[PDB]
Amino acid sequence: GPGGTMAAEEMEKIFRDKLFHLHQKLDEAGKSAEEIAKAVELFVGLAMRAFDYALHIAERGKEMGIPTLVEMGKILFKYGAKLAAELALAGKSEEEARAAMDRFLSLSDYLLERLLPYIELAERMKSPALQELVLYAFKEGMKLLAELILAGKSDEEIQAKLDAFLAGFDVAFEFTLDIDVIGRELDIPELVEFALEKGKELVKLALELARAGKSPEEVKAAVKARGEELHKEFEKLALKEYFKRRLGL
Amino acid sequence: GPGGTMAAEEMEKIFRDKLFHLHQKLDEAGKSAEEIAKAVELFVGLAMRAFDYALHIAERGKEMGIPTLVEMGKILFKYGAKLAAELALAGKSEEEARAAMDRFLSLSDYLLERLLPYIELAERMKSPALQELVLYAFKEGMKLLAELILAGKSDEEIQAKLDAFLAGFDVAFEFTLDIDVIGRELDIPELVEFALEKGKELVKLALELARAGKSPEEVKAAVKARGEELHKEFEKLALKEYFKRRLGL
Ligand SMILES: [Zn+2]
Ligand SMILES: [Zn+2]
Ligand SMILES: [Zn+2]
Ligand SMILES: [Zn+2]
Repeated sequence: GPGGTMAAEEMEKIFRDKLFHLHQKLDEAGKSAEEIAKAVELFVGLAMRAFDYALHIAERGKEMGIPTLVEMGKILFKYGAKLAAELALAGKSEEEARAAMDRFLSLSDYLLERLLPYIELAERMKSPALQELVLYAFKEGMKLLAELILAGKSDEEIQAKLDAFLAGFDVAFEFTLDIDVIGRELDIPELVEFALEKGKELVKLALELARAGKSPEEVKAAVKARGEELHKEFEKLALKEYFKRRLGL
Repeated sequence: GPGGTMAAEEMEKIFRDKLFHLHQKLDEAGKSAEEIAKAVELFVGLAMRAFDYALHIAERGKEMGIPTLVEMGKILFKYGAKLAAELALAGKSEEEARAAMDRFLSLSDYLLERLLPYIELAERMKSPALQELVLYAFKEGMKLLAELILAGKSDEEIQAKLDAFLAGFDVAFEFTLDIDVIGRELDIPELVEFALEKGKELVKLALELARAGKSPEEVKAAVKARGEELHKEFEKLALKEYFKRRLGL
């Protein structure tokens, strides 16, 4: 639109894109005109609520000193619009779609509350890598939450899976922070890149374990083992880069 | 004249115009004074009945919340006055002209009852394009009905033709609604204009097929094929407009 916010324009673009591709999918599926109209109106109804909630999150982030909350609200709206598109495409009635959207928003708030301290710690140390890791973890959690809500699961199983995912993310965050501090102090960008990449890998492993139904302890143990292997790789890379710098290479 | 209502003034103007041009046509044809007088009185007698019928229909529409019924009553009066003018020009006696006017009024009521649910559905979705489509369909139906009544056809062939025309109009309405919903939700007026234009084209095709004497199934099939072609054209236009909007063009 002509007059809006820097975060509202991106969400409007996402909404238009999702609406266009939802119409494309409905046309491909070969539905009647009234069914297409019902699906479009249902999608607009759900996406309006998702837009309101994400805009509230982004505004709350803008009021305080956390630029990460704006990006995380954008991620939330993207995945809420995605969930709304699948809800409209599946032919769910209005009541079930509204209930599913409410549960999705509540569980996204749960993940928000659990992830805020990591954002504060990352922004205290001025580490872009840690902020990117938190963004990636939120994105993966949103993916898992949307898939679980689509599959029709209870609010307790989803919370347990989120708890296991956060248990894994704690270890991933510790690994990334440990590598990134020494990478920034020694002035070697390769170490920071390695930290970010291997932290993303650890977050992916934690999410995959959480989806499989493992308890938080199992996720913690497996992520710790993978982090130990990646730490050996980091030791090798750090030695190589340090001796590249030391010899003038 | 003075006073009256908003809808009766336009009907009075139509009546005066038709009377004036009927007198011009009678003078051009070179008829005797008594023949001109009898044609004029016959036309006035038929047009008064048409005026009363259309005024009722318009009043019934105004009492409810359907502005479309007023416009369709005006359309009915216009074509009833046209039929009366042709009947007076042909020199038919009062009995045959009165019977023909009666049959025309009954068949216009038949078409009105068949078209009412589409008006209700269009008003429920608040779609000006669908209301315009219904108005156009009623206008074409009145044209065909006047032509058939002038041609001297029974009250069975006319009903069969009307059913075929309505069978085509169902597909035309579905196509127009399908395009119009997505055009309105994405806020692209070109899509709504395309919907209206191609729905009018489909209605014209359905009327042409009904005039030729085809069964409703053949009309349905042909209108469906033409709608598929127009749907491919709509897909092209929608992609072009969406990429114009997305790129800021
Ligand atoms: Zn709000
Ligand atoms: Zn370390
Ligand atoms: Zn009367
Ligand atoms: Zn379509």
